[PDB]
Amino acid sequence: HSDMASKMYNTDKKAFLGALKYLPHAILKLLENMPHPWEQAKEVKVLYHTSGAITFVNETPRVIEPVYTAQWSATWIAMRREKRDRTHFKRMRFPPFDDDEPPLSYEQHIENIEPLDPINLPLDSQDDEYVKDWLYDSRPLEEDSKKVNGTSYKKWSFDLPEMSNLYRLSTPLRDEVTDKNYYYLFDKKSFFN
Amino acid sequence: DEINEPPPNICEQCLGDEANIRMTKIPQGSECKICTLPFTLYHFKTSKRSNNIIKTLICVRCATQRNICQCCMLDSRWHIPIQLRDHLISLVNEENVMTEEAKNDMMKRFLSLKNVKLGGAQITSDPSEADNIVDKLKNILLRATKSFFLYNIDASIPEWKITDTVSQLLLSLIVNHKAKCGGLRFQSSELGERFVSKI
Amino acid sequence: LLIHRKGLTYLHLDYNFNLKPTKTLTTKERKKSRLGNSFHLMRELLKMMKLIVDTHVQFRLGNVDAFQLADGIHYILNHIGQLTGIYRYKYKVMHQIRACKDLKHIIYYKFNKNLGKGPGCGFWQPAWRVWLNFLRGTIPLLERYIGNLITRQFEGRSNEIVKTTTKQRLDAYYDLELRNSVMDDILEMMPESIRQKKARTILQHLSEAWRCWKANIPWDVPGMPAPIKKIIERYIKSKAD
Amino acid sequence: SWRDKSAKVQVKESELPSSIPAQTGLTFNIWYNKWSQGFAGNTRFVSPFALQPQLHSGKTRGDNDGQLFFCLFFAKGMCCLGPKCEYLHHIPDEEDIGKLALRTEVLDCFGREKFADYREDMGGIGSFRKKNKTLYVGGIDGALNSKHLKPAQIESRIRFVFSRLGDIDRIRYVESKNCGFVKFKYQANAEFAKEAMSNQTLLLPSDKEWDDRREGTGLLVKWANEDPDPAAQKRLQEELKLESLNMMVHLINNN
Amino acid sequence: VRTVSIHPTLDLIATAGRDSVIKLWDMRTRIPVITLVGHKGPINQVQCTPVDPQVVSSSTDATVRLWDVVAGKTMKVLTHHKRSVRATALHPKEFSVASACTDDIRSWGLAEG
Amino acid sequence: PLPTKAEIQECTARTKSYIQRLVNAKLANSNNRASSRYVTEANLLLNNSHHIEVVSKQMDPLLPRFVGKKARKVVAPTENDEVVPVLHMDNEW
RNA sequence: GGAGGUCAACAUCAAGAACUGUGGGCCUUUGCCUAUAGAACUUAUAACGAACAUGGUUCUUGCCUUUUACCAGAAC
RNA sequence: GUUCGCGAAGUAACCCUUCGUGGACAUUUGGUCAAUUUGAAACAAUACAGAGAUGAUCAGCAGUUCCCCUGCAUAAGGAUGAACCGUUUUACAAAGAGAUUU
Ligand SMILES: O=P(O)(O)O[C@H]1[C@@H](OP(=O)(O)O)[C@@H](OP(=O)(O)O)[C@@H](OP(=O)(O)O)[C@@H](OP(=O)(O)O)[C@H]1OP(=O)(O)O
Ligand SMILES: [Mg+2]
Ligand SMILES: [Mg+2]
Ligand SMILES: [Zn+2]
Ligand SMILES: [Zn+2]
Repeated sequence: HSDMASKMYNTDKKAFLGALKYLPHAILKLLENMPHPWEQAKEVKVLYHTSGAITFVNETPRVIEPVYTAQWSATWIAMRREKRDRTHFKRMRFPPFDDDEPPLSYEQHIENIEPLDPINLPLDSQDDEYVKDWLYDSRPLEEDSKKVNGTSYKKWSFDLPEMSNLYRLSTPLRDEVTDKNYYYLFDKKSFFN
Repeated sequence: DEINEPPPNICEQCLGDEANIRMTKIPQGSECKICTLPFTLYHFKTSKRSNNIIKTLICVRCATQRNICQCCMLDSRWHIPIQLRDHLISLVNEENVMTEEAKNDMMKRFLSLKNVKLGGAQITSDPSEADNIVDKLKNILLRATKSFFLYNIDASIPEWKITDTVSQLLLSLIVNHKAKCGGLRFQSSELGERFVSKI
Repeated sequence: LLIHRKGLTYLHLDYNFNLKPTKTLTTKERKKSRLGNSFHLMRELLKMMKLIVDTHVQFRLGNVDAFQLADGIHYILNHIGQLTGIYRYKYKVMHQIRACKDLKHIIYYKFNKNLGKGPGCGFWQPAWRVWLNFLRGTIPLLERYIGNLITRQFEGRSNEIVKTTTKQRLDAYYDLELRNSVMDDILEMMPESIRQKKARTILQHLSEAWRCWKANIPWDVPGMPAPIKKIIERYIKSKAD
Repeated sequence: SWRDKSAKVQVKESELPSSIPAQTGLTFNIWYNKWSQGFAGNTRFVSPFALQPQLHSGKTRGDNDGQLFFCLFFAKGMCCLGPKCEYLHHIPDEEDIGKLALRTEVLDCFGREKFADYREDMGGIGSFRKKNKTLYVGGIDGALNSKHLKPAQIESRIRFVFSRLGDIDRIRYVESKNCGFVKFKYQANAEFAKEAMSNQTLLLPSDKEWDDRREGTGLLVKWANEDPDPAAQKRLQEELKLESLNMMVHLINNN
Repeated sequence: VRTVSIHPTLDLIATAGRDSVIKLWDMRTRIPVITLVGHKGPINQVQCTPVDPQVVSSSTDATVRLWDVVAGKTMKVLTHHKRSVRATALHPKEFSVASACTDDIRSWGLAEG
Repeated sequence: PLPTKAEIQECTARTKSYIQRLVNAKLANSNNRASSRYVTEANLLLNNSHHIEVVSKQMDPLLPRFVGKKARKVVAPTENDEVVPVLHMDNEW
């Protein structure tokens, strides 16, 4: 369905017009599985029309909340260190392609190239012992039936040293207010009053 | 309108001989060829492993007005076309019962909404008068009864009757029916002598 | 394929999703080719998605870096009011834009503490959240809009369109129904059949009597029957009140 | 006979004519596969292909399945499947016409639906209100590349071309008007020969423009109107009377 | 529109105006479910009735109609008035209707006419 | 007389069933997916005897449904043979 | 039988602080009183979602050439 | 193809093969739709004019219509969107007067 000039594809063209009710949903389900800075490339589970009209990514991204807080804190610290370390940071130019260039095919120009290096703040070997081997995976303990229910990835339960390690490692994004008398006249109900 | 739509009328020659058929109802499928207006298209198949799929083509108003099938366009009683049914009704009782056929796409979708049972369907929509005119057709049927140069060909006989008789009396044939110069030509002169011998 | 079904072949939709004409249009053609808010809103959404997917493509081909990727798409989600042009089709989205701009202020002065002024932030989680929450709100709206557009494509326009009485057509509708109301009450007074050509000549006294009311001229008709003058004087006092 | 050999492939799939036709206008439309900002009043051309009824015809895949219908592209001259084609690849004879009889009332020999009334210009498929059997051949001066050819020879070439596509009831070439009226004996032969001989030529190799036949326009086969010849009208009335008597016999025997 | 009646037992509205039709609105989905197409002028009055002459209307073409709302056609047209019927009324304890004209007040039975 | 308490009930039930069938059809032909959560909920014999089974088909969600549907302008033949009589009685203006 | 599923269907999820079932009595079924068995999930700086968008109608405003598109408070 | 048997043959000795053989498992896809002219989108170019109530130049709101186009539209635009400007005879009678005939 790159070029469709036949008496065939009279139905497929009408399908292409019919899918435009459904393009915000396909854009949403694509964009909310934007990979993350600590990943190279992730495989999504898509659902397409047989004539090739629209292609919905059919997958919801579930994360553990302290593990995700610690992942964003690691890449926060690494991006700060890299901004300090570089003298010349080349912010890329926009829009990235020419206007008359068709989008290049994944199967030829992209898939045969070996990927590049993600953010990945380098962890210590013994201070970060319990979380080192899985901190930067896609679903970090997707198959470890003691620390997760299953590959449906719905519930989580950790020990104390793993949880403490994620507590220390996520220092730049913790709340760090432990008394409720901090929000004396900034609570929700003072705002309503 | 469509909350009480009549069931279709499919010809018994169209449904086939299998005693159980499944047919698909699509509530606004095609639009009618006579009526220009939507209807509920049905598309069955005769046996399950038949090759082709019969579908209905005309509306149910348009089928009832002509007293015809939908898949077949034939008269639902006698199983003949409309144009020959109107000739048989017109030839006996002498009424010129001919069916009126509308152009101007407003006028055809006007005519399809009135309920008048168009020209020759008034007789065969009832069994009594449809049997009476067959009784009269009995009376009309009772009162009823290598190259050769052809010449004096009858003015209304075609080439293929000549060729079929020669294939019985056993190629090419060029017959101008005006000048009657029937320039028959066989493929072998032995076949020419054969045809000369048989006559 | 929508543009080429509609008959518009002189509009060019290049691969970065811009719609520009290939010639200088006539006015008849500019009437035939005003695409709606719905088309251009879908078009700018596809453009935005295109920019994000192209920057991850650039990361894959090895032209850019992990940090330049993160800074690039952080810049993208912050600068949609300059990179796309969605603000002009659904101006409510300026809320989302101002939110992203405000979020930049509270992220940069946590990021740029003790390290200068350059590019390279790339903490794109909160801006990403803002644009996803915009998308789930404009799913049902754009399904409604594109549903009506595509059914006008396949199925024409409904001929049954009636006009709501608005501010624009109120002083006309008052006239239509005033004259119907007058002509009924005068048709009932007559002992004859009026046969209908006379009615439109009877209402000219209603028009003349209103013109005489505005100009404060007393409106006596010399050979007028009495209850018909009473009816007209009644309805003109109504209109004047 | 054609019952022996399997049907030869007529042209390869790679050697098929492409779409995106002819570069007529300026900009190409996509939803309709045609050209826009354009100028067009001719849009016709000589068809490159033609069937050879003795060389090409034979058994196929969907002849063992008993399909009623004939291949449109076998007739037009470009059927690129051969022994694998679903449809039939031979000229309609009495046996094949006898099987189509329930379906020819509604739709074509090729299986296409007949509309209520013909067209502005007597176009492609027939009308189901009338069993027309006479075809109008015209545009002969474009079909011969303006080779003036002593009209009895033109009638001989039109005789020979249609003699292979079925049985002929009668042939007439008109002197005053460059046209011919060809009546077949059955209807399916008329439908087959109409779609088989559209956009073709009358030239055949020893005719001095055989290498140059591809330029031009090619002839038109359309549907003939009613004949205003009163001899033809009285012949039609007599044939209608005899068909009426036959159907009277059958309707009396079904009571 | 110049007229509202409310159905006694079925959650409907019947309205009418210069449109020359009667619209029988569903009350929940606000859909114009059944449209009664009979008259030849604006309708002045519409009365709702719980048994089969269920809608009784009166237009300015000197007719009064008793409608079958399930079928969609008219049960009976009353043509006795000479001019426009401007006012009607249902009787609370009688199952009869009264129709007024320019000087012609009559009383009609329902379920026969 | 006033109409009896049973005929009010029979009329109310029959007409309520009819109005609910019309409302379900109007909400089921709509393009809104949200309307089908507001609806409130074959074999036929084609001749002397044939016993057919009418099944529906499952359609593509992207292709248009009711492909015959289109906006047309129609006139209707106003046809009657009920003659009905008009039963009337027998310079200043 | 056991573990699991980015598998499906069907019930259910915001209310006298609030649920269902059963036996007995009173009224004449509903309801009231009395004795009993069970209640998963959600909820008290109140709610399924330590997250948070858009649409309609009617008021009150703000930009002010008019309508879309809008400014930002309220009720449904 | 798998599995449970039931016989023969090779080594046998209770296994392992070749072979025949009864049972079990698994059971009807797809088409409303064929691949350039002949079954149906349309605009655009050259030529003429250069927008309604006008003496002249304009703001508009409507209406009726088997005309619609752009539009998310029940908003609003399309020259006040446009067409509207023509053709017009019988519910025909009463009184009086002047000539023709009986
Ligand atoms: O938006 P841009 O013009 O591209 O520049 C913005 C930003 O503008 P806004 O604050 O208006 O979004 C600031 O520039 P100012 O107009 O406030 O001076 C800011 O500067 P500060 O750091 O001084 O706040 C910062 O520039 P920098 O990259 O130096 O942080 C940043 O640039 P980005 O566009 O790269 O975020
Ligand atoms: Mg106007
Ligand atoms: Mg307007
Ligand atoms: Zn029809
Ligand atoms: Zn073939």
